[PDB]
Amino acid sequence: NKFVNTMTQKPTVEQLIPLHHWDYLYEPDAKSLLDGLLVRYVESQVYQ
Amino acid sequence: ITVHCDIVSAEAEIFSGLVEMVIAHGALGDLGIAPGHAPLITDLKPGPIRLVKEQEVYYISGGFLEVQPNMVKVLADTVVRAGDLDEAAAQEALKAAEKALQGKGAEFDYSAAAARLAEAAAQLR
Amino acid sequence: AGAKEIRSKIASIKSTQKITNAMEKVAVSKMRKAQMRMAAGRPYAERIRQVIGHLAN
Repeated sequence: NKFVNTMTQKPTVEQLIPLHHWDYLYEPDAKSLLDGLLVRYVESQVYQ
Repeated sequence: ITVHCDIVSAEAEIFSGLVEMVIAHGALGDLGIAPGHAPLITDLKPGPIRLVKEQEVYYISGGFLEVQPNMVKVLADTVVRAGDLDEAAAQEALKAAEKALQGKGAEFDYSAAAARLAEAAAQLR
Repeated sequence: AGAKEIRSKIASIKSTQKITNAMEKVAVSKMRKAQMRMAAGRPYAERIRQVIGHLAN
């Protein structure tokens, strides 16, 4: 359920898994970072 | 001489302000960050982060450090992730579902039961 | 069917009405605690979305 207002709770379904001139100094490999961040993102959406 | 550091977790903010130097334990060794540091993304070990403003220290269970010349973001974790802890929670959640479900049942009844409760729920208000 | 039995039922239902009136304000108080917890967790998720966008693009 989503909080539209204090008098209206809306039932919903939200998709979880299937989702500019410089670059970062990646210390570990970029795969390891992207694999870990996508997991943290999905868990955070479930917690929210 | 200062940048906007923001230490945050999935539940709430841990710190937010202006800092002179940020000391973090990266996946490959200790770091000392100051204003204007080049853009940097890094995986953090479980341990204390030391900040200079005066000096502040906060214990973090791991996370991600994201750096930009005008912003420093620490995406901390509330618990220490790990292959045993990460797998244990999945096995307990699976175990819970095994114990909960015994066998299949009538599924066509959903519509009738939903209509029964939709009519009954209206009379109450 | 009897004035005294009716007087006992009225007191019983009145005692219940007093707590459901209090429980409404307790629910509003806990609603505000939940709303502040919803806002406190947003900065972390939007920032993780901003990183994955570049580290993939």
